[PDB]
This record gives sequence, C-alpha cells and structure tokens, in this order.
Amino acid sequence: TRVFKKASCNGKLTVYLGKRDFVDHIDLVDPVDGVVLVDPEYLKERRVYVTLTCAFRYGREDLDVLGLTFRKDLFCANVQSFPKPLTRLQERLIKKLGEHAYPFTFEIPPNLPCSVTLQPGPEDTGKACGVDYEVKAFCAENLEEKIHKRNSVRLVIRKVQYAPERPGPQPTAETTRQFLMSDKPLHLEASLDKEIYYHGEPISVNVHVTNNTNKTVKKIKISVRQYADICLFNTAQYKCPVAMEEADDTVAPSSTFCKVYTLTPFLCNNREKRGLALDGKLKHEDTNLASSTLLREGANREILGIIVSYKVKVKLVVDVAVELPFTLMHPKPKEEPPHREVPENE
Amino acid sequence: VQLVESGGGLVQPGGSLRLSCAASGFNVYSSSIHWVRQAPGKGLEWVASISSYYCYTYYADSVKGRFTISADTSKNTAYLQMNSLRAEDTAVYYCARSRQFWYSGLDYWGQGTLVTVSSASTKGPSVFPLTAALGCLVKDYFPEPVTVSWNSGALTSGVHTFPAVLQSSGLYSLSSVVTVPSSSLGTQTYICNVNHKPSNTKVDK
Amino acid sequence: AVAEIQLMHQRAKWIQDARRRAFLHKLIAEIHT
Amino acid sequence: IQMTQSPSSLSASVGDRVTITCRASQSVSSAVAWYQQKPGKAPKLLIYSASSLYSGVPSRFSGSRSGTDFTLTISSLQPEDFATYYCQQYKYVPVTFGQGTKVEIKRTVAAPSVFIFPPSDSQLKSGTASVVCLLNNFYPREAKVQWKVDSGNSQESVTEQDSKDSTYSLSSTLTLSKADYEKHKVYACEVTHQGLSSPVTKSFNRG
Amino acid sequence: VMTKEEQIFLLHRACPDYIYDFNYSECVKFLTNETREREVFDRLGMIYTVGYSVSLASLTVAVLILAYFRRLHCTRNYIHMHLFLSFMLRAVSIFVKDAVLYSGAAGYAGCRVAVTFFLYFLATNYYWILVEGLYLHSLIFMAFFSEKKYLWGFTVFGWGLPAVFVAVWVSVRATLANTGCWDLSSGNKKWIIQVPILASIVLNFILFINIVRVLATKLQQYRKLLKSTLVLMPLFGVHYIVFMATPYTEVSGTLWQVQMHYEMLFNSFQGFFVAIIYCFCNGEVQAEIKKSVSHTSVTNG
Repeated sequence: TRVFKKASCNGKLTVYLGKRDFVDHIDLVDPVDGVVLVDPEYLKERRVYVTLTCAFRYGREDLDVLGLTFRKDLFCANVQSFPKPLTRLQERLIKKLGEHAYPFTFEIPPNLPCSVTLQPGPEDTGKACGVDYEVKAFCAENLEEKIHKRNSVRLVIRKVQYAPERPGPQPTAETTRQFLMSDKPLHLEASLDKEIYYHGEPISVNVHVTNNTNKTVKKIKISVRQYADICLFNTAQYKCPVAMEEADDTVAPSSTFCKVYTLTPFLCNNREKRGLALDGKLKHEDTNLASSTLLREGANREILGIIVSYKVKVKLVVDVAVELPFTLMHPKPKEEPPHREVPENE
Repeated sequence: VQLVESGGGLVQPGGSLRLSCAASGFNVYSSSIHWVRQAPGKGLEWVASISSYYCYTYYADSVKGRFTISADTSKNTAYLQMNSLRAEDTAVYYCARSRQFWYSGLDYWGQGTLVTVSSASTKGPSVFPLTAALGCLVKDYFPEPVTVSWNSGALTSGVHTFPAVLQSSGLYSLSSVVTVPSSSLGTQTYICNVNHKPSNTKVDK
Repeated sequence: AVAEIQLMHQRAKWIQDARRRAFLHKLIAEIHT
Repeated sequence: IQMTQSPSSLSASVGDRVTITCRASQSVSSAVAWYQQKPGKAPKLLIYSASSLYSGVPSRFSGSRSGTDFTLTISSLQPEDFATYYCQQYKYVPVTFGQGTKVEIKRTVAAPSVFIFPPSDSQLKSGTASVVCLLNNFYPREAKVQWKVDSGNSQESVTEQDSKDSTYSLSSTLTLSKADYEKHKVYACEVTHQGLSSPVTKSFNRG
Repeated sequence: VMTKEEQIFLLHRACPDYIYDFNYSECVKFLTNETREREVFDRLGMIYTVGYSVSLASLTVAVLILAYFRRLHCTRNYIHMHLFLSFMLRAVSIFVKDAVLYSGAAGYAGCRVAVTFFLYFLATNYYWILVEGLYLHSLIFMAFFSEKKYLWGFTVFGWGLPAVFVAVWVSVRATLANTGCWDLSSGNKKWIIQVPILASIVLNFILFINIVRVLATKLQQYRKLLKSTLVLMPLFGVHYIVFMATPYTEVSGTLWQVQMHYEMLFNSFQGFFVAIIYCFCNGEVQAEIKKSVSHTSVTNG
C-alpha cells in the first residue's frame, strides 16, 4: 500500500523506501530513510552497505566514440546497516519484517542541485545526462570491494522543490534607449501578472511603449527562456527558449501603446531541443520542463550541477529589450509526493 | 469550472459525428481531457483522452482507429471525431478532465450528450387503449422523448409511465397506466393525452 | 616537413633543371654538328 | 484489467451503514477512484487514490484498500446517498470502470396487483397483437412474469423506486401477429413475486 | 637552383670548369635516370588526385546531409561541417594550382594567386584538424562551456591565423624574395608557412596522446581501447606525426620515396576516412537517414 520495495537475487537484500521524491526546503532537505531486509545466513561476514549518491552524468551524447564513464559525484554518503533515531515508518517496517530488518538513513546537505535531466537529441541512448540521486545496497566485507551487481539493489530517488507559499512582488522591469534626435525616446515598461507560475499555467506579461521618435517598432517579440546555469569543471549559462510568441504589432511615432501577451511553455513543442533541462526522470519515462531552482539568500554559489531559472524577454525591434525573471514550479502536493499513478500505456 | 458540451444528435450507422466541449475555468495544458461512454442501462467506459502538455492520444480497443480526439488550445476546447459509427456506439458521452501532472482521478464532468446510432426513421407513435387500473400503449415511435398526460394533466397520483423498450425493428414502445377506484366508472371519463414533439404528432385516446 | 609544399618545390626545381638540361643537350648536339 | 463489483444491486435505509466492495484482476496499486452518478446526471468524483476524499464530498464517504480488493464505505446513509457508484483504475491507459452498484431504498414488502389487458380492437385491426401484464406497486425488484399460451418474444420494463412509498412497478408485454393471436384462445401471465406466498396467475379468454 | 638564364649568363661571360654539370666535350651526366622522376611524381600525382577526388565527393555528400537535416544542427556538427569544407577546399585548391602551374605582369600574378590560395587552404585545413581535437579535449576535460564564444574563437583560430601567417609569407616573398613563378623555394621563407603547421601537428598529437591515455586509464579490456584509438586517429591526423620535422631530402632518395608514397595517399584519403567515420556511420545520422536485478514493487507497512 504505502512503502515501495525492491529486491536483488538470493541475498534477500530487499530495500524499503517510504517515498521516492524527497522535497527540499531551501535550508533543510527531507531526510532519506528506509529499511534493508537481509538474510544473515547468506551475508555471513559480509556487511550490508547502503549508499546515497548524487551524480552529474555529463556530455556522453557527445563523445560517443569514447563511450566510457562521463560522470562526477557531487555528493556521496554511506551507512553500515548490518554491523540515529528510527522514524515512525522505520519502526513500522522493523515491527513488520522483524529481526532481520536493519534500517538506514541519510541527511542530504542543503544547496545540492535538484534532480534535473538534460533532454536527449535524436538517436537518444544511455541512462541520462544531468543530475540524479541513487540509493543502492550491497553486500561486501569492505566498501572498496568490487561489486558485481549479483546482490545489489538500486533505487533512483529524486530531490524536488515546490512553489513557496507566499509569491513575491510581480516582476516589473523597464529599459530606456535613445538615438539620433534623442528628445524623449522609447522606454519599455514590462510587467508580469505574478512571479510564481505552475507548469501548464499561462504566463501573462503586460508591456508599455512610448515611441516618441522618428523611427517606429515593427514587431513586439515575447518569449520565455530557460537559463540552465550548468557547473562541472567550468561554469556556463545555456539559454534555451521554451515558449516563443511573435506579434506583428507596430507602435506609431506617438506617446502611448499598450497590450498584454499570454504564453504557455510545454514540452510537446520543445522535444527536439537537445540539452533542455527537464525534471529528473525516475526511470525511462517522460517528465515536465525543469522547475526553477530556489536558492537561499546566503550566496548563489557556483553550486555544482544544473541551476534552472526562467525569464520572459520582451523585445522591440525599432532594439529595446528587458527581461522579467519568474519562478516556474509545482505547488506543494498536500498529498503523497509521487506522480500519483499517471496512466501507463501497457 | 464548467464543461458545456455540444454536437449530440441522431445519425445512422457508418456516419460521422462531431462532439465539442468548451473548456472554462481550467487550462488545456494544465489539464487532461477525457471522453467516457455510458450505454443505456450499462456502466461507464473510457473511449479516448488527450494530454496537450505531452500531446498524447489514447483510444480504447473498440475505439482505436475509429475515433480521433483533438484539443484547441486557442479556443480552450476539446473535440472528438467519430467515424464509421456502428450500432453499439449508442451511448451517452461525457467530457471529463483531470489534472495534467497529478492525475488524482476525473474531477470535473460535463453534461453528457446523447449519441444514438440506428437505421430506423422518425415514425409517429401509435396509441392503443388498454381498486381498478387502466392505461394506454404507445408503440412504434423511433425518437426517444415522449410526453404523456392524463385528463390534460389533471390526474397525477397513481400514474405510472414505464421506460421505453426497444423493438426488433428499432422502434420504441412504452405503456402508461393509472390506478383509480372501480366505483368511479360510469360517471368519470378518462382520456389519455400523448404528445410526440419530435414528429409533431398529438393523439388523444 | 609538410609533404605538399615540399613536393611542389621539388617539382618546380625539377622542371627548371630539366629545361636547362635540355637546352644544354641541344647546344652540345649542335656543337657536335 | 477487469474490475468486478461484488454487489450488483444493494438495498439499505437512511442512517444505515453501506459498504460497497470491488476487486481487480491484478494489482493496480492505490490508483483507484470511486464515482457517484444520479440517474440522468453526470458522475461525481467521490474518492481518488483509493483513500483520498475529493474536496467538497461529505465526510461520511470513506475509501479503503486490501490488496487487489478495494472497498467503499458510505457510513451513515442520507437521502442523497441513494445512487449508482462506479469504481475506476487509472494506473494503465486502458482505464477500466466497474459494473456499477445501485443503492436501493429499503422498506416493508408489498404485494403487487396483477392486471392483464387484452389487446384492443384497434390493435387487432392494425394486424398485431400486444397483451400487457401489469403488477403496479411492489417493493421487490426480483419479480418475474411468465406467459402461458395455448415465451421468448416478450418485453419487460420496471419503473424506478417511487418518491414517498418507494416501490418498483413492472410491466410486461407479449407480442404476436394477428394470425398467431387468432390461432390461440387462452392467454395468461404468472407472477413469481417474492412477497407472494404462492404464485398468482391471471388468465383471460379470446372472446 | 640554377635556371636556364643562369647557364645562359655563364656562357655569355665567355670540358669547361664553369658549367654546373661538370669525341671531345665528355661532360655527359646520368640524365637517363634523371628522366624517370617525371614518372615518379606522376604516380604521386595520380594517387593524390584519385584520393582527393574520392574525399571531395564524400565530403560534399556529408556536408549536404549535415546541412539539410536541421535536427542535427549543433556546435559539434558545425565544427564537423567546417572541417569538411576545409578538406574540400584543400582538395579543390590542390587541383586548381596543379592545373595552373603545370598547364593540365600577369606571369607571376597568375601563378602566385593560386599558390597563395592553395597554401592558405592547406593551412586552414591543418588548423581545423587541430581545432576538432581541441573541441574534443574541451568536451572531455572542460565540459559544459558556453560553446558560443568557443565556436567563434575556434572559427577565428581556424580561418584567420592561417591567413595571418600566409599573409606574412606572401608579403615578404613579394617584397624581397619574388622569383618569377612562386613555385620555387626562396631560402628559409618557406619555414614561415611550414613551422605553424608542424606546431599544430605536434599539439594535436599531444592532445591525442592525452585523450588516449585517459581513456585507457578509465578502463578483455584492451579490446575497448583499440576501437577508440583507431576512430580517433583519423580525426587528429596522427599520420602527420610520422614525417613531420623531416628535412627536405633529394627528390629521389629512398627516404623521400617512402615519405611521399605514404604521406600523400594518407592525406588524400583522410577526408574520406573522416567523412565515413564521423558522418555516415555515427549515431544520429544513420537514424535520420533511415527514418527519412529485479523489478520495483510496493508493499504495506
């Protein structure tokens, strides 16, 4: 009913997890906890080691002629379940399974990246590119032993964030540009309806223009850009538009011009874009566009992995442009965290 | 949140019909639209669904390849295309939505539109006469709705109108009866007034 | 060094050498009379 | 996946506890939802995830799961709780709905009044014969009508429960051609109503 | 080298001791053997011509495939298209300069423009071969770069710096070392063009060695290394390492023969090799062409 379960061969090394998605609050991440039932008669001297790892699998959609391991671990922890207070779920699992139930738990440190999967190109291959978290349990006399997967159970977990309860002030920004006569030229006021938007929710932007110059504007260009700030060995900012709208509206050489534009980012029209940041895949499935990474006020440290943010950019091709930053995120479930049984096309 | 539906009507086997359901109060990309069957006297049955965010399209085995479901994001509405309609397609079709990401069941349902497939034509009803009881028989009428009144609606208590029943020829037939004390005969007159607006036929018996 | 430029230079030098050798051979043949 | 609801039809009274149950052919996790549909109205979502009550639904309704078996409990019944309840599993694209379970208003058993109307003169003139057997008001819905003729080609329709004195009303008709009606002389419909101690047969002669 | 004019002038000043090629007049040399280097470098001409023709055809096909299929467009494929265009231009310039020089005011200009174009295209091809390896190295060890400033810098380094030292060489040659047709060698000025190419070759070889050793370290494990190194060899132009820094030698020496008969063929067929390996049979291209442990469970607790 409640807890997930997975097993691995004769070792009976069945690992139990109460949830697959662990929500992250900007200064406290939900503790990982679980139970790993095992058969001591089979383990004998071998110790039951469980490990949590966050791994960035970097470009191996490029470099296929070098197919090897293109990964770095961002975080690792290990716990010797078989030689911390037990949670209620852990207590219930121990009571149910009995003597051979040995619990485990990990504290994920704050400011690690959330589970984000970079989208494949055509001819997609391999587990993922991007950041994923994994729990595995295995039997060995030492953690340095070479595991051969015979008696190892591996589960992929996700670290996720949900939209904060209180939205901030509506994103408002403006830019002013002057040329030639420069008497009182264009100022480009732009304002979003709100700062926080949910996946599939339209993005509404209000824009104002005052074209008091001899040259007019031919088009009004509105688009939502995903700014995936990547970091591993070097740091980079990839701009991949997720919603784009072109308006042929023109501003006369006059004082005022008003209009409101609505956009809605979705994954159907952005599948072909290789490298687009997507919410971490729990398996070989499909997930929505990556949620904004919320950051604490301490420092936007070059933090490893992918940090995702969104801005809508409004441009006037007389060009005058201004960006409105916003948060694209799921609301807090108020229920069980996982996908809630999205139909499977068996 | 309201899901008003349109496109219901009467068609013959092998024809095509269009069902349109205007969506209000929710976004197409933030929701998944579904169509559900309900045959007369039977349970529900899913036929098709669409998820615009992932632009998926699913159909039932009895519906795969015959119907087509599309959504108009600009108009905020969903359309179901029906082709090669057969006899068993006769059912009430409801348009339902669900949250795009966290399904959480079908939350909102629109008023179903009746879809009927048959080769019969619009034939006018035939009226025949039948504590004591009395009634009349309405038979050989293809259109579903029927209006029956006794003594111009004067008699209401003790009046029973049974559901229509299909006939091997595709026509419907129902019986209307009224219970009255046997001591009132000879002075009280009973008249059955049946109106069939689909054929614009009125008969008094 | 790079094969292409060296080959081009050698071809040019061979062309010049062959032309002057042919000139000298013709002069020698004429001198023999 | 097949979902069979054990109670095809259920009867209860206001204030009673009703427990609808269903079972799936194979495990579908907690991805099971229950719907309520009034006659002539669209279904209404009651529970999703097999244990979460939909916002605005009365708190009396409760969902439960036992392996492949799922149970819906209405707790203290109310006048608005008499309807048809359908289950659903949405773990797989081929979503399967249940057969449906109707909740019936239960009261004292009442015997029917059998009435048989011979075909009218106009009916014979039209070239067809249609004799109708009427039972009027009677609470049980399991009553059956058998036709005796000097079978098979018969029609039946039952009115839903009444408003105040909730009782089902059943009518059955026997269809025969003019020649078939003429060649026979005696007709009768026998009712096997549960409330009746013994079957009651009413007959008439063509003449 | 002494031209016909040199001998004419020496004779004008007056077997004789003043002739370079030192019955009477017994000054005959072994010209019969000298008259076969024509067939030697004609064989070289034939082999490089066929190789470059095949390479040009393959590269044209590859560039068309990459350009038309817009879903393949990306920085990697942009660099691949640049490299293919560089190879095609090198082959075309080789053919054009061969035709111009060997007939198969305007005197010096007609030949020198073709020579400059050929040298510039050869240099830009050699530099793009190294640019590809530099992009592989950045992806392997300096992953996730902006790739836009990187693309611009790679294009500049591949097109201008070759143009830079080619301009230096041609300016110097025209100003102070102009000798009729520009197919001759004027002292050490050839080293201006040559040294950058050798530096690029050695740097590319160093990058190739680094990548190969890293791949081997990451790792019948020797089986996997073979495929990777063999695939990378054409990309990095490893064959250039064999005969770089070798002094120009007599045109008929055994070392010269073994150098040329191998290097010319390998250079001619390098374009075909790279086009086959990295475009036709590499990942997404084939798909685009053709389309044109136990299970997890849940329990109670």
